[PDB]
Amino acid sequence: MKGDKKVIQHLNKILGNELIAINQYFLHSRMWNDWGLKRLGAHEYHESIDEMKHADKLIERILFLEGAPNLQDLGKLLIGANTQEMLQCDLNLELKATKDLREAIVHCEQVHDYVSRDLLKDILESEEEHIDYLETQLGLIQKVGLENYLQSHMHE
Amino acid sequence: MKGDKKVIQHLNKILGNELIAINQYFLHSRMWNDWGLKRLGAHEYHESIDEMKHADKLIERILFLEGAPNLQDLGKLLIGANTQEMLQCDLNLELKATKDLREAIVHCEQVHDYVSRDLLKDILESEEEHIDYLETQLGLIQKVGLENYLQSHMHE
Amino acid sequence: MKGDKKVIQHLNKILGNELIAINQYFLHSRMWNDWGLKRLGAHEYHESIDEMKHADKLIERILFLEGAPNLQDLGKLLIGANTQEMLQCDLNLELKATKDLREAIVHCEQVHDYVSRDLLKDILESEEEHIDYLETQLGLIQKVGLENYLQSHMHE
Amino acid sequence: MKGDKKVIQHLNKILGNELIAINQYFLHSRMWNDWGLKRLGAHEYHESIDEMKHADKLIERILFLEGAPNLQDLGKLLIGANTQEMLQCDLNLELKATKDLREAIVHCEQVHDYVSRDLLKDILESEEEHIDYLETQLGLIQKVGLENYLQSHMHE
Amino acid sequence: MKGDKKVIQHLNKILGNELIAINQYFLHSRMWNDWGLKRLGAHEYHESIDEMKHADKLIERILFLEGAPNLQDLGKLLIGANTQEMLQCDLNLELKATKDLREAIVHCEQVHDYVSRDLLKDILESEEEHIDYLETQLGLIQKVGLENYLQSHMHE
Amino acid sequence: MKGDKKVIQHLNKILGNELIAINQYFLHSRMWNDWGLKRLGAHEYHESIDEMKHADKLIERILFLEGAPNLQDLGKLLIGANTQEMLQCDLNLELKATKDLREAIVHCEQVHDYVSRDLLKDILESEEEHIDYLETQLGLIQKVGLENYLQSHMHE
Amino acid sequence: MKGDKKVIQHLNKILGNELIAINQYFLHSRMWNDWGLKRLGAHEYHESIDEMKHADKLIERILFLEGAPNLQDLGKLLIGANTQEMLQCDLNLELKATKDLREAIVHCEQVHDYVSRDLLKDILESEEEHIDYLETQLGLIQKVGLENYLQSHMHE
Ligand code: HEM
Ligand code: HEM
Ligand code: HEM
Ligand code: HEM
Ligand SMILES: [K+]
Ligand SMILES: [K+]
Ligand code: NA
Ligand code: NA
Ligand code: NA
Ligand code: NA
Ligand code: NA
Ligand code: NA
Ligand code: NA
Repeated sequence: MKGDKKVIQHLNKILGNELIAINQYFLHSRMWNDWGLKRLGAHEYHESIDEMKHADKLIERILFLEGAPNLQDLGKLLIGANTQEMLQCDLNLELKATKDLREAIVHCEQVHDYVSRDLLKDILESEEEHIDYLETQLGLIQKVGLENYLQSHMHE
Repeated sequence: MKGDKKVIQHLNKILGNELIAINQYFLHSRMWNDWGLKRLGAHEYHESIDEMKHADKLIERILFLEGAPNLQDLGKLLIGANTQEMLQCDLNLELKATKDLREAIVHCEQVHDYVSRDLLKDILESEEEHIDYLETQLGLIQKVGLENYLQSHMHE
Repeated sequence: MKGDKKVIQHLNKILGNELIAINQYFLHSRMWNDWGLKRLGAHEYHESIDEMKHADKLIERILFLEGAPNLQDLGKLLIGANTQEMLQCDLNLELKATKDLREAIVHCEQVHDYVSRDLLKDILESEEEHIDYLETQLGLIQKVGLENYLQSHMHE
Repeated sequence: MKGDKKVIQHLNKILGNELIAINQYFLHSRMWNDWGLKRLGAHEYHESIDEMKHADKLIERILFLEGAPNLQDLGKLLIGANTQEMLQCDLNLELKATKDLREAIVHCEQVHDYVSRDLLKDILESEEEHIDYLETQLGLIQKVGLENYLQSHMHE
Repeated sequence: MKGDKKVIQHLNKILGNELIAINQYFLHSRMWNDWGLKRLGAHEYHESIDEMKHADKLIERILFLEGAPNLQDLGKLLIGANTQEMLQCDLNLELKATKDLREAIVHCEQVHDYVSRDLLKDILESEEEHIDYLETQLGLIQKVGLENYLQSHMHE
Repeated sequence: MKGDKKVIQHLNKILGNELIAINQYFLHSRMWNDWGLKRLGAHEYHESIDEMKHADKLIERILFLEGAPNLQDLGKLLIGANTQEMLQCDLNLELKATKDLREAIVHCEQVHDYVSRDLLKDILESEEEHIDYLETQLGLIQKVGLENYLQSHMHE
Repeated sequence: MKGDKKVIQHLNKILGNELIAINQYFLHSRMWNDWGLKRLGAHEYHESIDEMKHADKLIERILFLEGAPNLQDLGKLLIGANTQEMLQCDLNLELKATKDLREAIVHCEQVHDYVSRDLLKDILESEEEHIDYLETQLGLIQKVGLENYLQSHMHE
């Protein structure tokens, strides 16, 4: 079904953001596992998987709309060097992702692509849940102290 | 455990090949599903998942060896425009992948990294199984005709 | 129990025929599997196993009759280059096998070895069932066309 | 996938050794059953089946590598006349088999056919287990005496 | 259904042989049990039962053919004094039984009593299996020695 | 089966290393249990058991190769006085063990003892997994602090 | 709990005896398995495991009493060259072990370490049961003959 050209551009932009997140979260996950912080590693693995599922839905929508999904252009991964940096890197990425999602939804509404809007709203809900998680973890580091926070994430 | 610098370079090169294949196969899978060739779509999805699992093991090994996994540099995806081209694109990618795997195993043997060698041999066995599948499909197109071959891949 | 010398010769001849067929059908099976014609590969494997079972019973009977089973002399395998040739090669072998089975039964009847006759009759029934299968496949190639026939034998 | 010509020659040589062993062990099995030494008959049957399984894997690998499996040439079966001779005949065959397996592995390593090497290594491990069994039986004949050894192999 | 007079005579001759065997095997069974060779006793009991079942089928066939089954004339039991002689007595009886069975089958074929032939062929197969057992036991006495052979038949 | 003298010497050296580790890990396990650090005690017990299983396989291989397993020579146990020292003692032992394993594999490859090589490679994988565990624990002591690290290992 | 220094010395002496027995019995077990005497191999394996359990309890008691368990000073293994010698080696080791256990119990009683006495009494009961097993085996070799004794220990 012939989609709106700018909608497809927006969908490819969100897809690009999800592709960055998949790799960033997968690497952070395996870094945490390497360090023995297995609870963080497992949670971050599930965040990566959730981004993979969003990327799948975007690819499927783009193809239905007769566009070309762009899996070639990978933007900058924000890789941290320690737990605090990794959480903040994920939060920085998520804040950029939600800004782009909001702009995409505006355009979908303008051209009456209500189904693409609905898909993007669902993704935005998931990304805001991730922001909640990240903000909460950074707050816990301050409340319980870093050593305790890391201790609480050694075991699954 | 401090690994050999060139082994880590080889492991990152294999990882880069797996990252290309993940995206290439995932996109091909969703293209075939879009076209209603659901048996091809499902098989290619499983091929993509298999490459994800190999990428995971490479990342884990690189981190154990105190190297930095490179998920940032994504090489050229070989995306075809019809079934015949897509299968050949996958085969071309796989033949490059096995070349690099053999060169990596040579070096692991030379520096006595026998555990990395074993991991790479297991990946190589999977990639050769993929080559067998691809060669077989291209042969079947010749034996049964393209229209019958596609028909046989409509339903799961 | 001391058997008739010419009976034992006949049983060793039939055994020789079964040993050809085991290997011919096993190789044809694995050729079909290599080509992705898995329904033909599976059926042909079961034909090979059935011949293995006949060979076992012949070996056991020869030994009971105090003869020496000959598993050393392997006659000519008739290996085809494509599906049509392979089926016809199997049929040519089977027609020779049934000729020899009938001559063996004649001699068993003449010297009153009724138990060996019964064993050979059961083998003959199986070989005639295989001829039926082979004639039917060759006829189906004519009726549905080669490409359709092969397509129908891709999936098990 | 086009294999190395000498690798394929080596694989066909190992296949030829497996085909001898299939027939030698099957006949030895049925001889032991004929004599009422059913525990030896059963064990030797399982040795024959194991060689059949190796032969299958070799045939499959040769076909993948675009070679022609040779099931036509059958080398010399070493058939004993009593239990001690039959066990030594099996051992003699196995020692030749392991020599050829090592030479095939050397060549596979030299041309970087690491998957064929791994297959041959697995077969070699099975053959060394068979050697262990055979040496152990011959040793038990010495330790418990021939009559006791045979008595212990009457019943399954 | 009025049968052929000579067929009925042959069936009564075979029945007479089965009646000798029932009693000879039953007595041997109970002699072996009395001596504490319970494995021989149980096997010989099952041989006696098998002859009882053959006698039943012969009686049934004779009555159908409107003949008079002869259960009155019992021929000479071959009773041994020790295990070796008892086995040889059974073998001697079985070799007479198979000679008579072959002669009966010849006549059934001549007069086209194909159902009686088939019954007799099934009995003949059973009697040859018994010959196999007996020859095997006598061979095992030679291979493992009498004392070990008897030891192996103390316990069921 | 007559093995290579230097292979057997290497296998006995690896065996000697495993015998040190059994006792060192078992004592460290029971020291941690005595101190109430039951999670460390249990994990270290399982490390000891894993070394026992490796020692068993080496003994079995040496005997198969007609060598004399050396369980008499016990090298120096590295026993620590506190958790930090005990982990470093285990790591020091493991790094010696992997050096010896690589040297043994080199020699096995040179003389074509591919089955002994494969055994040693499997042991090497296990020992590298143990190095990963140890390096990770030492890293966690730095990241969460010694008191938290010990607290986290009080309860199973 | 501060234990008596001489008690701790006695406990380390008993521990040293158990450590010899662990290794002696494990090696004898694997020697019997290599020779095909699998019933002896299994039984001796269980004897080795039982000694491992006693060693564990001694280590635990030493640590509770604030002593240093000595797993370093391995005494002389008594390794036989055949079944008869191996059994007598085990018996010689056990007779030394019970002598030392009795001397340790005397001292525990004298200083009122009744819990250590009870542990040693339980170990002594186990060691006397092993003596019973060993004396019985040596007696059976005399009563049934060596070849029969070994035959009875081929199969588990
Ligand atoms: C285009 C990028 C990717 C896409 C679209 C994608 C898609 C998916 C999907 C749909 C699943 C199944 C999720 C579920 O329903 O449970 C999955 C699983 C998985 N992915 Fe990805 N993925 C991508 C990249 C990656 C990468 C780069 C890695 C690792 C470096 C990875 C690792 C995994 C793993 C380990 C699994 C679980 C596989 C299993 O054990 O079943 N993925 N992926
Ligand atoms: C090219 C030579 C042969 C090949 C490749 C071959 C292969 C096989 C295979 C793959 C199986 C199934 C094994 C399993 O996974 O359970 C099998 C079974 C068997 N084979 Fe063979 N075989 C060969 C020759 C023979 C010969 C020469 C005999 C006897 C004279 C024989 C007797 C049997 C029997 C009795 C079975 C068990 C069948 C059943 O009851 O299901 N085979 N063979
Ligand atoms: C010395 C003479 C015989 C003895 C001692 C004998 C003994 C036995 C015994 C102990 C049984 C098992 C009964 C049970 O516990 O259920 C049996 C079964 C049987 N007997 Fe006899 N028998 C003799 C003669 C015969 C004869 C002469 C015939 C037929 C003409 C015969 C036909 C049968 C049949 C048909 C069975 C059942 C077998 C089955 O289907 O399991 N018996 N006999
Ligand atoms: C200080 C010396 C040793 C101690 C304290 C020790 C302790 C133990 C313990 C407590 C068990 C578990 C027993 C149970 O409850 O089932 C065990 C199992 C075992 N031990 Fe030892 N052991 C020692 C030395 C050895 C040696 C030297 C070997 C072989 C060379 C060995 C081989 C084994 C094996 C194979 C198992 C069974 C493991 C399994 O499959 O679960 N042990 N040991
Ligand atoms: K805490
Ligand atoms: K005996
Ligand atoms: Na479509
Ligand atoms: Na193919
Ligand atoms: Na042995
Ligand atoms: Na009696
Ligand atoms: Na026989
Ligand atoms: Na304490
Ligand atoms: Na680490």
